[PDB]
Amino acid sequence: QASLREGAAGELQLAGVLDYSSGPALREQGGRLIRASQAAELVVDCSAVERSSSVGISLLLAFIRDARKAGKVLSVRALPDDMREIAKVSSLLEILPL
Amino acid sequence: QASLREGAAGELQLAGVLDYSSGPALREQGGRLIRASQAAELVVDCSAVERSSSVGISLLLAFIRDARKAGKVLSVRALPDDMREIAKVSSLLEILP
Amino acid sequence: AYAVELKGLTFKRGSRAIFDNIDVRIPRGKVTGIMGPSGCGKTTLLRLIASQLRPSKGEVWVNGQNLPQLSRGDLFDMRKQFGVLFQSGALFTDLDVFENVAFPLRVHTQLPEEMIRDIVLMKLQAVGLRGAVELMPDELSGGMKRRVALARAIALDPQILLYDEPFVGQPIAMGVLVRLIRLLNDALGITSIVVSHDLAETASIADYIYIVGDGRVLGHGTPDVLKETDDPRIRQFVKGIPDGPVPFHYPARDYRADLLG
Amino acid sequence: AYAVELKGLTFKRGSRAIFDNIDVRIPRGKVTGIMGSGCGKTTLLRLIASQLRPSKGEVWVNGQNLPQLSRGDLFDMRKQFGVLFQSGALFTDLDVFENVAFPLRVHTQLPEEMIRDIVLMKLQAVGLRGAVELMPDELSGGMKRRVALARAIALDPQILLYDEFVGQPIAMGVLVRLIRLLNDALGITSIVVSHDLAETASIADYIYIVGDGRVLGHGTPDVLKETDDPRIRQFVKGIPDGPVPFHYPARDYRADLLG
Amino acid sequence: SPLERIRLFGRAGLDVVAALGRSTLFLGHALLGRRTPGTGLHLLVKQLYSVGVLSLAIIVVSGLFIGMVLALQGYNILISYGSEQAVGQMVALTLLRELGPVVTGLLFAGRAGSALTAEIGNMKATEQLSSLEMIGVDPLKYIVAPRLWAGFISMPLLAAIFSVVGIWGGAMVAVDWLGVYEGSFWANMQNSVQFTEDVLNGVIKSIVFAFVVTWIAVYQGYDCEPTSEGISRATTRTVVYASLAVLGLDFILTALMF
Amino acid sequence: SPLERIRLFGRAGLDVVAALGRSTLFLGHALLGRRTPGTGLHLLVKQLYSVGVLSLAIIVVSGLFIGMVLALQGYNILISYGSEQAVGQMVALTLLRELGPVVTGLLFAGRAGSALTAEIGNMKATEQLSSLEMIGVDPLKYIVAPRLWAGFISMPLLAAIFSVVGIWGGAMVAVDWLGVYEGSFWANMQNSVQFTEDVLNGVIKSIVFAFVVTWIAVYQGYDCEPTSEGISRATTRTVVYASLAVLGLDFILTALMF
Ligand SMILES: CCCCCCCCCCCCCCCC(=O)OC[C@H](COP(=O)(O)O)OC(=O)CCCCCCCCCCCCCCC
Ligand SMILES: CCCCCCCCCCCCCCCC(=O)OC[C@H](COP(=O)(O)O)OC(=O)CCCCCCCCCCCCCCC
Ligand SMILES: CCCCCCCCCCCCCCCC(=O)OC[C@H](COP(=O)(O)O)OC(=O)CCCCCCCCCCCCCCC
Ligand SMILES: CCCCCCCCCCCCCCCC(=O)OC[C@H](COP(=O)(O)O)OC(=O)CCCCCCCCCCCCCCC
Ligand SMILES: [Mg+2]
Ligand SMILES: [Mg+2]
Repeated sequence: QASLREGAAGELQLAGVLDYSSGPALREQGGRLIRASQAAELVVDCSAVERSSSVGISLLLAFIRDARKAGKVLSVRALPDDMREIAKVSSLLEILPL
Repeated sequence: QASLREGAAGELQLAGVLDYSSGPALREQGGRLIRASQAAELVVDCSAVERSSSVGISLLLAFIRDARKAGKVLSVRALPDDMREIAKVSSLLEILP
Repeated sequence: AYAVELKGLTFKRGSRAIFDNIDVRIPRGKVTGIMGPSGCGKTTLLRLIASQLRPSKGEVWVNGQNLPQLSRGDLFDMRKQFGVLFQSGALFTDLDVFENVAFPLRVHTQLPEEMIRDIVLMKLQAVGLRGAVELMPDELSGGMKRRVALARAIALDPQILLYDEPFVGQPIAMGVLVRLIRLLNDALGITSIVVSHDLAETASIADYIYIVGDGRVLGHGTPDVLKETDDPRIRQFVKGIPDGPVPFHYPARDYRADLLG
Repeated sequence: AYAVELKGLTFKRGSRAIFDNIDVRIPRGKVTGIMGSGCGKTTLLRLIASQLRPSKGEVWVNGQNLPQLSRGDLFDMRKQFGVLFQSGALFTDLDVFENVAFPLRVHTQLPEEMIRDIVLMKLQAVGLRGAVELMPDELSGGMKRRVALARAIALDPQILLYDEFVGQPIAMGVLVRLIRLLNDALGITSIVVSHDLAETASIADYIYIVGDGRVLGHGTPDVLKETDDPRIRQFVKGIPDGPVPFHYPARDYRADLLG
Repeated sequence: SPLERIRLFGRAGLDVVAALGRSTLFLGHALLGRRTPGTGLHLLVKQLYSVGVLSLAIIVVSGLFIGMVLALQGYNILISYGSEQAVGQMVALTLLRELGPVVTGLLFAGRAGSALTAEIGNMKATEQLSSLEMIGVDPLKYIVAPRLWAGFISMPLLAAIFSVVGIWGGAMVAVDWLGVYEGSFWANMQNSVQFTEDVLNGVIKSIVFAFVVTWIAVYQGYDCEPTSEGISRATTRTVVYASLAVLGLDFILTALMF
Repeated sequence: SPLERIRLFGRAGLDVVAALGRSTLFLGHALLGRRTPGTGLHLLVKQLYSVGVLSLAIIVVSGLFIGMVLALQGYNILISYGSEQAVGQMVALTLLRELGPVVTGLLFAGRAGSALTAEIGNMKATEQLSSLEMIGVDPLKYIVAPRLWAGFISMPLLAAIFSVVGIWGGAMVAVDWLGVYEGSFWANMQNSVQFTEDVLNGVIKSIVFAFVVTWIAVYQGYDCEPTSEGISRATTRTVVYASLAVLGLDFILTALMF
């Protein structure tokens, strides 16, 4: 499905599809595994995210409740089309730091 | 309320109000009492019928089921304006003569 | 001059104050339409002007004298003046369609069972449900179950008649009903009070439309003068406009911290 | 190209033949509306949702057909559509939060904090975010439908059908705005199935008419407005009398009234 | 919170008594209020059909079964003691002086106590009742009054039929199946019944049940909330209450007469 | 016409069989069909508290009442035959092999047989069930399956509680009210119970009718017609049918073990 990589210096790298299936794996390998090593100024860019559902939105939203917990601030970049469509709904616009 | 009179030569004469109350009395004094004596060419004119409800329409309808039963033919004349609006909503307007 | 008037009308239902000092003035001979938001007492306001529910304080002047200040033997005698068409018909299940329509007759009137049949038959014709003088109210479709109830209402020839949710679940069925509620008005010269939240067809047949909200009448008028009254609540009701005085969103905490915390 | 297609579709309920060789073609990404009581439009919904097995014929939904799939794959397909049934059809024993979360806890095993985010952002989209606390009977009629619309849009289906806006203006307005926003924003196929012709045509883009077992034509709301089909011109307008009889089959206004 | 739970419990406790008094006022206005124009004996006959005559197959089949249970059981326990002829007396005594009316109150609270609240609560949800007051007929006298009358004068009759069929079925299983001496059944039966303490006792115990069953079954429906679920909760409250109003009141009626 | 009435009768006849087979297929698909994703033991617990724990006050109060009735009655019948200290075994024989489970099946068909048909039948009218298959959860396994398991494993438990409270209440009225010798009650009771023919007998008799009581109570709701009146007719059919299938099935079960 998709993968997560390129941590410890922000610049979090996201792969293709974020659906209901690839959700928990991406969260687990990103939440504690990746976001604990991170230092600061965290940027995640959904450049190579070609298809996504609201599970992806909640993934990016689950990426913020721990960076905020870990103090260091994060922002999202390269918001893909479909993700924006679901983010152009309720509490996913100005809430999402981009 | 109202009364019925002037039978035995058609020309049935109707009085003022035909409502739910004055219904059965008018029918009884007209149905068997009056319409049995009648001969033919029965005309009833609601000239002095100033207020009426659907009850009155049923009354005029209660006047045809027996003249037809008694063979002799009847027709209605000088129908009240209030009855006409009630008659218009129903499909019985053509039925009335 | 006015069929129904609500002089200082207010209603309590368990210390809830469904109404507080409302004043509606129903003009006779005209199709007036009251409405408002779902749960504003639209159906409850009907049981007041029909005296099925006793008001808290205030009087309802209906066709002259007021209802809550009459003897029961005279309140019943007044009941002949209005009939009610509820949504879903409110048809007596144990009675067939004929006896259903005849029921208001056999109550206030002792007419010959042959004369009563003619009155029931002409009514059932006026609504088109004449052929089904045979069936039981569950053997009738949902659309026709309401027309026979309307025929039951127009029996005894009331001078005013109230329609609660007259055109809820329709399109051809809704058309015949919206035509009948107007024909019965212009032909019989009877006051019609169409009380439905369906605004389009209401305004279509209404001549003096009201709006009831949170216990008080939120203005009133002819359908066009009510179309642009600039009252934020009434301009929000008369149009779609999902957000306005009535909140689109529910009372909750900031969404930003909602999923954050 | 087409989300749902009914190739030679017909349905029999107790040897009554509800449908007989109908062929509807639902275009994806567009709000299509199949308005019609007898037409049993609500029963048709089940067919294109495979809640009811057709008599003979296949329903091509988002590619493969439904009645010719394994149960372990039919369930896997169920993720593609949600249903916004009239009156909410809300699970009474579950609160609003678990109500909206129910489609998630079924097809998905997500962390109970991630399910909460989707339920929270899904309930806020319909405006019913504050009532994440209540029970479906503690909710007003119109508000209850909004939570159901949120339960449906959970899992992000690609098509969604809302059988019966009805019996409610300000509420109906938010609902008719949401069924269009969810379509243009999410790019999901909407199948609005209501008798209220006005608002249907308002949001519909390719509206159908189903009558006495057969699809009685179809088209864009204006091309269907004056199709000159007596039944369809009688449906699309008020016109109390037409092909569908205004009067019941009586005997005679002269005989029955006098005899 | 605990302070919330106790407030809710006290509210329910006072609400119960409020309903217990509202029910009494309702029964008063129904039974002896006035004489509305739409009334008659045709209503009482139509009700007596739906309440008693429709509830006839259930209680008859049940009485047959409970009789051929009582006999098929007491024969087994009395053979051990050595008393065998008297199974006709023991089977009749339990059914006529107690279990007869009690089981009839349990089946009449279930069939005609649920099909009564459901019929008069759907009459409330579909505005069938509200459309009566606006016609001018007091629904308490036109709808509730015959239903209450149908219950008062049908449940004792159904209990008598229940006891008769139960006795006869107990005979038909003792005599024809278990082979006890035929005539002794009815003989030992009728010498030790003591009409004034078994027949009239059970009949008064059944009348008392009918008044308390057909009134909490006709009120539960009249005071339901007008919705498809309020009716379905009232038609369960009226089975629970009318089973507790059968058993409990039978304990209070049998303390009065053992 | 007669030819019409007999055709309608035969149609109703064959339809009653059609429904009796459809109910068997429904019970099959519910109990051992598959394992849908939404299932678990939380459903069985949530349904165990609504089918049994909610039905606890009704059957406990009723068991107390029926026990103080059976004792207050048999004492009066036993006072003439000298078997005075034999009233204990009576409230534990006439309440533990035939009347305990039977009255528990009558109150469980009424409360949790009518509150389980108007709850599983109102879910079908509001499309709560149809909105489950379109989610992908088989409602027969998510809704019907737990209710079937919370009826099977609660009505025998409720019958045991019923018998216990009835025995204890019979003691509390024999001993404390009627003044029979205290210890003799339980002594004469336990020497002549014969567990394998009283306790296990009544328990199997309660499992049998109790299983039937929650099968024809969860099916009548599932196969009602989706309307506020179809539900109210199904919640009455399920009391009638589950009272017949309690009584008659108790006859069939007592004819095997007296
Ligand atoms: C021979 C004398 C004549 C006998 C006359 C009969 C007496 C009538 C009694 C009336 C009963 C009340 C009906 C209420 C109406 C209603 O609908 O009542 C409904 C309301 C409930 O209101 P809700 O709608 O809010 O739930 O009240 C009830 O729930 C009533 C339940 C009745 C239970 C009866 C129990 C009585 C037995 C007591 C025995 C205690 C002994 C304890 C010793 C240990
Ligand atoms: C060769 C095939 C013959 C067909 C056999 C079918 C027989 C089973 C059905 C019985 C007839 C039911 C008619 C319905 C009546 C009606 O009007 O219909 C009324 C109701 C249902 O209709 P309502 O909608 O009016 O409630 O029907 C019933 O009450 C159903 C009856 C259930 C009984 C079936 C199970 C009984 C098992 C015992 C059998 C053993 C017999 C013992 C004696 C020796
Ligand atoms: C001296 C007083 C007389 C004693 C008996 C009076 C009769 C009425 C009281 C019986 C209980 C009514 C409950 C009705 C069932 C119901 O609501 O149906 C079951 C309900 C379910 O609630 P829902 O409305 O949410 O479904 O359970 C409850 O919440 C009821 C709570 C009441 C608990 C009290 C009773 C428990 C034990 C009874 C007393 C013990 C006897 C021993 C004392 C010596
Ligand atoms: C000499 C006379 C003796 C005759 C005795 C006859 C006894 C017959 C038994 C009565 C049972 C009646 C059932 C009523 C159901 C009904 O009407 O059935 C009718 C209904 C449906 O009817 P509708 O068409 O009205 O909905 O059936 C159902 O909804 C499902 C019920 C099925 C359950 C049937 C019971 C079978 C029990 C088998 C288990 C036994 C286990 C024992 C192992 C040791
Ligand atoms: Mg209303
Ligand atoms: Mg439908």
